[PDB]
Amino acid sequence: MSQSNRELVVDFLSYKLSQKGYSWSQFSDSEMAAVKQALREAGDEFELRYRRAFSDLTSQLHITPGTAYQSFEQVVNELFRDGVNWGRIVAFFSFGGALCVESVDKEMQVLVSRIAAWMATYLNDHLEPWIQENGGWDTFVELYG
Amino acid sequence: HQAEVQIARKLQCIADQFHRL
Repeated sequence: MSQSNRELVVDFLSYKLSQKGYSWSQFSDSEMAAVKQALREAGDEFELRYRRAFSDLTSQLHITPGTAYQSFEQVVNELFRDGVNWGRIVAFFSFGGALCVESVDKEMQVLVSRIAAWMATYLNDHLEPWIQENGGWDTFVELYG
Repeated sequence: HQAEVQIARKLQCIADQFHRL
């Protein structure tokens, strides 16, 4: 179905994981992809602004293997209930990234593959209808350099 | 009983004001 959002999710999570020294390979087995670069900078900036107003997102929620999934869906649903904009989509990515980074630090590597899967499915089922009806992913690159 | 919504709102607070690139 060419849901290449998977590639976007993995690319973003790999970047966040690489920052902490890990590799995406450890947890899981037309070249206009400047969105990859655009999303990384955006994610970095979001986390920077978030960690200034509050504590960094990596220490916001207390996670356990059995708590993770219900906690992820609960957050995302409340984030997108009153509307969808490009800022909240960046919030969506940097949140999932913070979860992966935390889950590894708290030694719950099992979640990393799933967080990606959780993000990818929601990005296909509930967000892409908004994406191309707002100009696709390039529009994001244009508006946010 | 969720502190998850508080996180979602904190996310929205920065996300909403994120149009000023």
